[PDB]
Formats: sequence, structure tokens, C-alpha cells
Amino acid sequence: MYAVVRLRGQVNVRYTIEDTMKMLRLHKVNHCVFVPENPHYKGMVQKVKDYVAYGKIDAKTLAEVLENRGRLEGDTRLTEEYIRENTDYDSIQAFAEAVIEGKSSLKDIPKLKPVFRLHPPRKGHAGIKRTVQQGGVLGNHDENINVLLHKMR
Amino acid sequence: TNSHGEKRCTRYKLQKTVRERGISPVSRAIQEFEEGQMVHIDIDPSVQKGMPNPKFQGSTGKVIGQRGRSYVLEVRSGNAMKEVFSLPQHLKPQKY
Amino acid sequence: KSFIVKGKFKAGSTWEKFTKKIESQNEKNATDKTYSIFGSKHGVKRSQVQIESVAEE
Amino acid sequence: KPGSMYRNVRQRSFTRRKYMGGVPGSQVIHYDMGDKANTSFPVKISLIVEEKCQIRHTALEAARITANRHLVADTGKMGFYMKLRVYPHEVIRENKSGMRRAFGKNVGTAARVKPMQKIFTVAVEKQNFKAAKEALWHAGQKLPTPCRIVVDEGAELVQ
RNA sequence: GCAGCUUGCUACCUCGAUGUCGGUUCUUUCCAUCCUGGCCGUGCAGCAGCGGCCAAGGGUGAGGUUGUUCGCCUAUUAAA
RNA sequence: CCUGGGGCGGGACGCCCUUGAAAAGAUAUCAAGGGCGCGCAAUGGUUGACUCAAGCGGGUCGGAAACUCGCUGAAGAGUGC
RNA sequence: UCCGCUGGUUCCUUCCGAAACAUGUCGCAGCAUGACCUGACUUGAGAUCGUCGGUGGAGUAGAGCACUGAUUGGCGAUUCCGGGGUCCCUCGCUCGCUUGUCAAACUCCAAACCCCCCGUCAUCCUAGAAAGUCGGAGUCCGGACUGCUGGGGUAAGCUUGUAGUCCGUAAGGGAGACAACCCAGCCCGUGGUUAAGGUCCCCAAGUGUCGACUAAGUGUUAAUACUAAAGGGCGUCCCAAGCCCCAGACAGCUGGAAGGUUAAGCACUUCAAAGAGUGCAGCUCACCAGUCGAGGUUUGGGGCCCCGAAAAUUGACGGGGCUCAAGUCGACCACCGAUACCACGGAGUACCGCAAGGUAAUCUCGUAGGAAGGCGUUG
RNA sequence: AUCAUUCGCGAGGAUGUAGUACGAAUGUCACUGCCAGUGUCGUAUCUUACGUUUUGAAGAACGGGCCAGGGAGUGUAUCUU
Ligand SMILES: [Mg+2]
Ligand SMILES: [Mg+2]
Ligand SMILES: [Mg+2]
Ligand SMILES: [Mg+2]
Ligand SMILES: [Mg+2]
Ligand SMILES: [Mg+2]
Ligand SMILES: [Mg+2]
Ligand SMILES: [Mg+2]
Repeated sequence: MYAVVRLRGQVNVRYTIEDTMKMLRLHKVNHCVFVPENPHYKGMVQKVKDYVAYGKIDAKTLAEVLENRGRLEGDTRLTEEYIRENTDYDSIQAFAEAVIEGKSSLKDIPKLKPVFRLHPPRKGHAGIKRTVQQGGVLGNHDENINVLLHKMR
Repeated sequence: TNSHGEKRCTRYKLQKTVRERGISPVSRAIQEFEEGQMVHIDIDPSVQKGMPNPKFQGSTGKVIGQRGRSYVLEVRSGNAMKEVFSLPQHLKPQKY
Repeated sequence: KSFIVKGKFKAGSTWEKFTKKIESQNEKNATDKTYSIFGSKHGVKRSQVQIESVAEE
Repeated sequence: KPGSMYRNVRQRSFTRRKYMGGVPGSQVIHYDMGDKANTSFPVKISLIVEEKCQIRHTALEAARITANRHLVADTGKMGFYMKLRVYPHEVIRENKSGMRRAFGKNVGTAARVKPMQKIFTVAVEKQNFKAAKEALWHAGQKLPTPCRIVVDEGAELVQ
């Protein structure tokens, strides 16, 4: 499961890349979306590598992301009670485990927004002018996206 | 000044490869096409009759009718739909 | 706490071997000092420096 | 007209001489010097250029003259074989008024050379290696590019 | 390669005007130094040259033609 | 009228092809190569029969210049410009 | 009078928001038509700005000589068409084998982008897809940055194109100032954290950490119209490889350059140790012996610095100043720092709902201009 | 913050203390008589006027010395929505 977070703005960005972002539902910086691992989404995330950061999120990171930055319709925070009344699992942690194990989805939750408006990264990040392999933050973090997601908790 | 003729800038659009120059395969000229079938426009430069523009070279046309030997194609040129008359020698079916 | 470092690096348009004897507190610090010294003496980043081994001596 | 004018490569290749008019030919006379028969020279070195530059035919002729004279005075007339690999194929045209109808007349030819492309190849004996190398050094001083010598044959024969 | 001190190229500023050449007057500036000061080389005997380096404190004038700039010519002058 | 100010020069003032033009399309300059303002009752249509350019070989002053026979020959010819 | 030419054209808010381009024009300071913007209406279910796979178009970069043309030698024959001192024989073209270069009007080859169509995912869509009809225009002086070695040009803050994004019409934060360079697209107030960039002082936060380099005040200048080259350096710091090398080299200190030749040196039988000879006929090196007693020399590839390096009012790393740095290089840590992001409260807008009200990550910038709603004077 | 453990060459990081004490704001109880505002001055940050021609205006481009009043989409006919 790619965890794609936007880290650069929409100024001086080409229309194809900006529409790629818009179909990914990433209109502003510090916005995260969780998407499956099919080749279609892999190509879409590859097209916007210079303006986002993506990786393979683990279950604990997604659990804390749902617990601290999940919003329903009307801008209402997600909690444990809504999860238990609209899913089969014991808490947000078990639902995150199910989502990582592929037998669940984020669309299982009724009314849940597909965009996680995250906080800016605590103690900054590595920079938006170099990729991950150049010492920056853009591009593919692999499993190290969870460190960046943790610092943007 | 430059010209505005129909064959303008078709040095390689309307050129045949070295080992397909000469007579073409005659089976390409009797390929019947159905209504609504998608066919590729790949112009045969040897057949000088019933040819579309070079500007439609490489466009997929939907067959909508027949006008004798040639076929009626609904071709797309940028943002407009065009009706392009082409004989079967210049068309080629799309395979799935 | 002395080390031998083997490898090659991009000395301009070419690649050159090296077995520069480097000493430090441990092996990772030896590798870091290898990268730092080559970035100093030749102005090349760590992508242009390849270390084949770090031999404890 | 200094070589800095027709030096940088920012234009496409103007070489089809059947669609142009009256190119003044190159002053470069020969392209082989020395022993043109002895293929048994063990130590062979080449002068390579390390930029993308257009060498005028007059520059090539001056470099060839200085290198050939140095090699003849160093290793004798038949103790070396020196090859100028590149022909000047590009036609250099100057806008000889103002900028109206600016496509100029051909005022000479030149050779467009890529980075690391050998200009002169010199084959010499073991003892005449240093003289050939130094003459090739003098040859590159008459060229508009930074040039470095590279050894073709007998790298172990020298060191 | 440098300078932007000649002619070009360009059309960025100015056409509800930035008074357009040359001279004169007065002040200043750069050194790529003509003389004055200090050195180095010489195919420097001396005298007098020739070439180069440092150096902008001072000096660098008077006259004939030409509207001239420039340039020529005259006699001085350390140099003009 | 266009015009690296205007004028002199030129017509990039109508039509046609190659490049420019960055492998769909489009793409400017007084950009580069240029051409056209016609010719033909056959230099047109169709059917049949053949294959051309240029070499090598044989043939008598018919020379290394003619015409003729064999071989090579997907085109190196011809198709008005 | 007329003018396509100049100047001026008077209140507020809200919604949306361009074009400086094509064709024709006695057309080039103008206009019409189309693209682009806006408002309304009809229509009734798909649309493609994006991804992945496939059926097709490639003839550009690159590459190459297989065609068209160029282009360099060598080797062996055109017994022939040709040039020269019994056509005795010289002999350049021409044809093959092996080399050396090319093309914008060359291609046996040949990408990455890209374009048409199909399937899938994705997004938009009955709160109205694509299509259609009508009302209103503005607009056809554009410019810049990043690419295309774009074309031309000696080059140009030159001129003329193309793809994207900007300024125009773009705030706020930062580069010293900066139309268009980076963050950023922005309703109001508060709190927090970050972006770009910076942390010696001017100035909030580092006289921060590790490993080296620079000795020149070099530098303290991302992009750039704002930044000097060729050439050279036994300046200094590195990597690698030949050669001599504790069976004793390199550089210094002791006996000789004695046989020879005056082949007028400077126009050997055989010895470890003496030439047809380095130097101001003795005056001097190359060379063997001894000697301190250990590295020496050559080449190649690199980093920084230096010479090359001269301009005009006194002056510009932004200034002070800075030398194991306050400079350069390879990494790292912590903090500072926006109106961005998060949160809270509030305003406006869009659509839906009978209404209460609901939704908005997928609403809030704005020139020419379209549309809507209001304030004011006189009657 | 402090303290403890551990890692890190080091600057520092991780873990726990602790999502604790705090924290915009929303209420309530004391306490106090000034506060909002107005004029001027100073300190800190930001801004080179307005309209126009302009690709680009603070321009060494054009307009205004200042103040008051006057000063620019109106009617007929016709066509269209
Ligand atoms: Mg005119
Ligand atoms: Mg090419
Ligand atoms: Mg930009
Ligand atoms: Mg804009
Ligand atoms: Mg700004
Ligand atoms: Mg408006
Ligand atoms: Mg304007
Ligand atoms: Mg009034």
C-alpha cells in the first residue's frame, strides 16, 4: 500500500502532472492518500515523484494515521466507536491490520474522507529540491515513509 | 514561400520501405470491413487512387458506410470528427 | 582501530583504485572518513566513491 | 577573422555542398605523414579533444605543419607515422547592409569534433615516444580546444 | 583574450525636445607612462640608444593652414 | 503594402515540392534549395507483346562513334517540365 | 466636418475571468471571421486532463555507409577511355581488399517523448457527460524563465519559432535591492509547526559536530542579460603505475677522466675507473671505488589556489569583518523562519434541501471583459 | 523542562517520566476604575505616490501648484435577442 504524501505546491507545475495529482486527490501540501499497489497506481505515483513522497506503509503507521487524522463527512474526527459500529474489528489498530493484510479497505468505513490532511513534519524534513536518493525527501522512501509519516503525525 | 498542396511534407509519410516497394499484397485490397469496425489508416503510396490525406496517416477510423470500392471512416483530427474516404488498400484492421 | 579501505572512484572522467590506510574508532566511522576524505581531496560526492571492503587491521 | 568566431557548436551541420554555392576549399594539404607503409609501430599515441568544437581548416593545417615539422626534426623523416583523422566537412559561412538577408556566404570549411574524439594518431618506435608526444603537445596549441594525449598501443612498452 | 576610448550590429530608454560638432574656460579621473624618479637585460666600452618591469606626485607648452576632431608643418622643449 | 526605421535593391504580394520543423498534427523570419503562369490529336484511352540504364564477350575500314547476338542487370532507365 | 491618431470617461460588493494567436483585408497603429472568456436555454449518459497493457503511425536524437552526394591513405589489377620524354616502356583516372572521416534537403538501422483506437484503473458526472442554439464582449504592440546543439547571426538585455510554466493580471516569505529566480498561489482574527533560505554581528536561530582542503582576503555570487579565457605552475593535498632501492640508489664529501688522436677535440689485445668530447693547453661533467645510511626519480588522472589579470567621481562578499573559518568539498545534528500546512472561532460564495439546514482536500488571487446584488443625488 | 536508561566518534537521537504540567478559546468567582476612541511623538516590521501610455513606471515617459463648483454612453428610425 503506497502512502503518497504531497510535499510541493501547485505553482509552476505542468498540467499533466497537476491533473495526475488531482486524480490522486492531493491538492495541497502535507496531504496523504492511501492507494493500492496495482500497476496503474504505480505509474500514476511514478509520474508525480518530484512533487510527492511515497512508500510502503506498515500497519502501525496507518493505525496512528487513522486515529489522529481521520475525518468523516462534515469534518468530524474518526474514533474507536465509529469504527466498531461500522466495521467488524476491535479498534482502529485491528482495522489497520486488516487493511495492510489486504482483506479490508479504507472504503469499508462509511463516509470516510480519502484524504488525510496531515500536520507539517515535526523537526522539518530533508528538502523538496532533492529526491530520497539524493538526500532530499521527494520520491520513494520505501518503508522509510513511515518515519516521515510519524514526524507528520 | 512554402506551398499549401495536399502532398506537402509527405516525403516519408508517403514513402514505401525498400523491401515493400513495388506491387503490394493484393489480399490487402479486398479486405471487407464491417459496420462500426475500427480500422487503421496506413496509406499505401503505390495505390495512388482513393487515398486520404497524409494528415490522417496513423489515425484509427470507425467504418460507418461504403461508397463503392472505398469505405467511409469517422476519423479524429485533433478535436474534430472527419469523414475520410479510403479504399481498402489503405486501411488495415485493428486486432484485439 | 586502524583500517584498510579498498575500492575505486571517479577521478575526473576515469576511475582509479585505492587502498588508503584509514584509522578511526570503528568500521563505520572508517567508511565515513573514507567518503569524507575523498569528497575533500577530489570534490566527488559519495555516489562517485565505491568501497569494495573495509578490512580491520 | 579569429577562430573564436567559428568555434562554438550551436548550429546544425552545413555540409551538403550541392545545395550551397562556392565553398573556398581547405588549406589542409595532407592527412598522412611519415612512413605510410610500416604498420609495425609498437607505441601509438593519439591527440584527443575534450570539448565540442569546430576546428577550422587553417587551424588543422597549422597544427599538422607544426606536428609534422617537430616529428621530422625529432624522429627523422621515416621514423614516424602521423594521421590527421578528421576532414573539415562543415562549411563556415559569414554574413559579410545589417541583419537583413543575413544568410552569409561560405568563407571556409571546418571539422566538427566531439568530446574525446581523436584528432591526430601517431605511431612511433619505443625511443621516439617522448618526441612524438611533445610534438603532439605542440600540435594541440594551435587548436581551439583543450587537448590531452592518450596512448593507443604499447601502454606497457612505456611504463 | 582584455578595453569599450573608431566604425559597425541592435532597437531596450527618451519624439507634450535630455539644445546637436570643434574651440575656449575650469575641475577631476584611469594607466595601457611621453618626460621627471627606481630597476632589469643587451648583440650595454663611455656618450647615446634599444626592449621590459615598478611608479599617476608634478609636467605635457607657443605658433602657420584648415570650422575642424584627426593629421601635417615650424621653432623651442626634460617631454612637448 | 511588406521591409531588423524609411528609401535604393528585392517580392519571401497568387500557386507547387524538399529541409527548417524538435519521428502525430501545427509552426515564423528579406530562412535555405527552387519551380510555376506552360506544352501535347498525341507526348491521350484501352488491349496485346515485350523490358530498360550501364557493363563484359562475338561480329568486316560499320574504329575505342552507329547496327546486331549472348550473359549480368528490382531499375542503377523511362514516365513532357 | 472627418480621422483607424492623442487625452479623458464620475459609486460599493459578489460570482466567473481572458487574448496579445490563425485566415482575409490598399492589410500591418484598424477591422471581420475563428480560437480563448462570460450569461442563459435545450438536450438527456456518458467524458478523458492521468496511469498500466495491447493493436497501429513513426523516420527525429543516436548510429551507420545499405542508396544519394562528399572524404583519407596503403595494397593488387583497370593490359582497354587517358597524361608524358617499333605508339619499345613512363603512367593519372577506374575497379576490388584493408584503413580514416561526414551530411540540414542521405538511410540497411533506429529510440525516449508523442498521436489515433481498444481494454483496465483513476477522476468528473442525473446537484447534469458529450453535443446544440442564442445574448455580451474583450483580443490580433506582448514579454520572460527552463528545454529543443531550435533557424539566422561574430555576438547581443539581438531577431524569429516551438513545449511547459510564469509576468501581464500575482499577494505573503527569501535571495541587498530583483515584473516574470525558490517556497507559495491569498477571505478575517488567534495559536502552533514547517516550506524556501539562514543561524559570528548588522538580524530570530550554531563562534554547531565529524573528516579534509585553501594562504590567495582567493572566496564569503543557486538560476541568471548580474560570474574572464587559452596556456603554465619542482604552490600545496591525493590516487595509480614503471624505473633504481639497506647484495647500500638519490643529493653532498675524497683518488682518476691516465691507452688514445693533431681522425688541428669547443668554424685500443684488455683494465671496476679515459670520448673522435659537457665547460671558463692545463681550468669542467657523463662515468667505476669509498662515504653518511634511506628513500629517490619519471609518467598519468584528480581537488583547491596562483601567474596569465590594465579604466577612467571614493565603494561595494549587501556592510562590518572572517584564516583547523564567519571560505571550499563529503556528510550530519539541533534550531530559526511565511497569510503555506494543522486547529479553533468568524465572513462570503457554489450547489442541494419545502424549511431548519447539509456538503466543499476536491470553494475563496486577479487586468481587458461578461453576469448578479446593493449605496447615493434630484424629481 | 528536570531526572533515569541506552545508543552515537561527536553535535545529538530513541525510550520512559508524558501525550503529563502547559496550551487559543469557552464559562464562572473574586479584584480593580479604567477602557474603546481621538491628536502628536517614539520604538520594531513592511511599503520608491496616483491615473495613463506601456511587454515592463518611483521613473531622468506623459498629466496635475492648491481648493471649490461645472465636466463625458443621450434621442429618433430600423434590425436582432
Ligand atoms: Mg511602409
Ligand atoms: Mg545526427
Ligand atoms: Mg518560471
Ligand atoms: Mg498567472
Ligand atoms: Mg515576490
Ligand atoms: Mg473587470
Ligand atoms: Mg496593458
Ligand atoms: Mg463636482
